[PDB]
Amino acid sequence: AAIRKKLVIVGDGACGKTCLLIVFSKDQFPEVYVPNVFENYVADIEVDGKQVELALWDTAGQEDYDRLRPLSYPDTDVILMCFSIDSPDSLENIPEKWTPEVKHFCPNVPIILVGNKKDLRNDEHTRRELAKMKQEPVKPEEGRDMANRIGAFGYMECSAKTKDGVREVFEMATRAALQ
Amino acid sequence: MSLISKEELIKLAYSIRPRENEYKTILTNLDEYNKLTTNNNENKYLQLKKLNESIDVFMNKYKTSSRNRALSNLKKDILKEVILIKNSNTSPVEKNLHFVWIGGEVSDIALEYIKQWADINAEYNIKLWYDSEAFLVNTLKKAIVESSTTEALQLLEEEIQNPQFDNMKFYKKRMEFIYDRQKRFINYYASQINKPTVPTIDDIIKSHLVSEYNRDETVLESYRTNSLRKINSNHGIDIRANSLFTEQELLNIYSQELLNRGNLAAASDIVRLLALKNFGGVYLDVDMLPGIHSDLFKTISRPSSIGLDRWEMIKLEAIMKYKKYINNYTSENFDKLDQQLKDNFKLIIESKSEKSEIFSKLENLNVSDLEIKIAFALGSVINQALISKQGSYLTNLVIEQVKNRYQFLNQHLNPAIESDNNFTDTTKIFHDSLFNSATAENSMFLTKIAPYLQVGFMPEARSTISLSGPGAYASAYYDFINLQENTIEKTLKASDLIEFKFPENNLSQLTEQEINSLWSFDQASAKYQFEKYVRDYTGGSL
Ligand SMILES: O=c1ccn([C@@H]2O[C@H](COP(=O)(O)OP(=O)(O)O[C@H]3O[C@H](CO)[C@@H](O)[C@H](O)[C@H]3O)[C@@H](O)[C@H]2O)c(=O)[nH]1
Ligand SMILES: Nc1nc2c(ncn2[C@@H]2O[C@H](COP(=O)(O)OP(=O)(O)O)[C@@H](O)[C@H]2O)c(=O)[nH]1
Ligand SMILES: [Mg+2]
Ligand SMILES: [Mn+2]
Repeated sequence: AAIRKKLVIVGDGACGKTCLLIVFSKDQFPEVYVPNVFENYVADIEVDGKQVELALWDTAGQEDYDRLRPLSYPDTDVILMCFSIDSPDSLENIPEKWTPEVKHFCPNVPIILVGNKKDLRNDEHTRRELAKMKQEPVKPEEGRDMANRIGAFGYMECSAKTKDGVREVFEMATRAALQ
Repeated sequence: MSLISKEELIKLAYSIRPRENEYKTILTNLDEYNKLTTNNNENKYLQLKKLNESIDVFMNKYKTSSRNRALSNLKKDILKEVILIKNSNTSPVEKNLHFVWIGGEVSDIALEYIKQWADINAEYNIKLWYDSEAFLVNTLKKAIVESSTTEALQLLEEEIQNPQFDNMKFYKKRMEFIYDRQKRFINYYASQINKPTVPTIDDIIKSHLVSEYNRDETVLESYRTNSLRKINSNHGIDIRANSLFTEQELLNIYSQELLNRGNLAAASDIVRLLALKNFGGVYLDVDMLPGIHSDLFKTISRPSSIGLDRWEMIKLEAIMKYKKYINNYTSENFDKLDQQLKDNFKLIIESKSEKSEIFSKLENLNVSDLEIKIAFALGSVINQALISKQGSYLTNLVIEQVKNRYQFLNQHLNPAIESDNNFTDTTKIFHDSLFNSATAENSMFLTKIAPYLQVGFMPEARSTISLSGPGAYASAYYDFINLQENTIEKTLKASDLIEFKFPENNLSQLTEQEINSLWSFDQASAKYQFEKYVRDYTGGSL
């Protein structure tokens, strides 16, 4: 058979949680638009000789849904805490909003720190429009340091557009859930 | 063929213990199924469901019974038997094409999209469903949103000029006015609807817009009669004259979406189901185009730059640019490619002489009288295209899913609405009700329906999907596969779901009109719209 495991993805709005889930679950990145389809994400994956069915739960990161997010948290096996490489502000919120919330509602549940939109670290337009706000894209050491500070199980970068690192992200989440 | 014989199950489920009454019922149900000679597929399915329910009752009472071994295997058989009935005997759907446009005057864009279908499929009846009493709903919605926009702009006059202003603050503030005005309209409607001279929706809307929004009566009536004339000349058919609404409960759902919320897509969701039930055939959204010939552009290889989705858009753009089958169709993405490919296309397109050589015909769409087919996108279901035989069981299942979700929504929402608080406080009460009713079976559903009041007026408010849209369809699918009812969040595996797919070669979804929803928008569009609002507010108008 297969082992059933629950994954919940959290993080600031616009950092790419939904696209990442779609890329992993359906192996499709929405280049043009996101159709008004039925949202359901379940994926079979084989890790370390086992086969696991991951139920991916999306959340709204905006404060509007601050009070509703906790309905998704029960019985969670693994948490993907996300930030966008092209949003230092997104990374700075990891320990301001997400860490206490995840601790309060999912005690002892392993956290994987995911840095999304890897393909924008070297993007020209990104660097240009980040220089205006006197900022620069997130360095991997910045992310790795934050994983250790928050006590995350692991750190991984990915790009949902290129599918680079997506498999690694979910494989690491699966290993964390099985542990 | 049938299942195992009565005596066969007796044999397979022998115990030392005497036969429990539940077991006798199981054997009777299995026999009645086997002895059944009905050519009606629905009767077969219902007998199977009765059998399955009896098995469940037994296996739940005597959890340690030695019979459970065989009773489990029969269950696995019953599932296999469901498919067996579905796949065995198919006929083509009633040759009806169903479209819906409700709330105002149908545009020429929609008409041209419909024209494509009607040109290619001259044997299919075109049915453009409309509401003869609700031509002014979009006008009222426009009026409410515009009034609310101005109110919110004037409120935050001192702030909107700041380039670091959060646009969400604007949309949140506007929602308060929108809700206030919606309540006012609804209260007026509720007072007017019970007059002896039984007034129509349009009559009440007209009165309300004239009184409260300084609208001209003559202009409104002019528009209304124009809308009626225009739709009646283009395959129009009135929902109010064809008795699509037999259950008051469904009419109530439709009306609450059409009046209280101003969600025309939700109302459309109800109407399409009722139409497919009463008449059968194919339903299509007005942004859907016929399927392109299966290998018309296989000579042209997709460049590494452009993805698949955009590639398909270009295909459509090319067709429209060299055939002009639809006025003012975009060419944005088609213009952004090198003449090598550009010219190449033109040759292939202008080579063909008939429209049928470009688009695919539907001809016979063979289906089972139990099922309903649905369009797929991003490996999930979406009800923008449907195929269903008249009186299909699955369609009734979807209708049941909708009624059930509306029952839960209204039960939790009515107290808050009736409390007559502002938007925030009503939202607070509604959320409290949801929160209190939370289980491990329905939590994801509560999350989805949480911004129900905001649908249409705030970004990322897509509750419609989980009430009248694809969510209900997916639950009804699961309902049918496992002989269940009123499933909330259970879902099927892909292999089991592909069984109900709308044929890919018979649908073109990547149309210019589809990428812009008519009932919801995202945060980026909200940002752009807010900036445009500020520009036009600050610059003035003549
Ligand atoms: O003023 C209006 C606006 C919409 N509609 C109807 O509602 C449709 C919705 O189309 P669309 O604006 O493209 O919605 P989608 O964004 O494509 O949403 C998809 O997912 C939703 C879940 O409910 C559905 O209601 C839609 O039918 C479905 O195609 C149109 O086709 C019409 O039939 C009207 O009748 N009058
Ligand atoms: N360049 C780039 N853009 C992305 C990537 N993932 C998402 N985006 C864009 O960022 C936006 C936000 O994505 P989404 O998944 O909706 O984030 P959410 O708000 O957390 O659900 C989308 O419109 C995407 O086009 C990525 O890997 N690379
Ligand atoms: Mg999202
Ligand atoms: Mn659409």
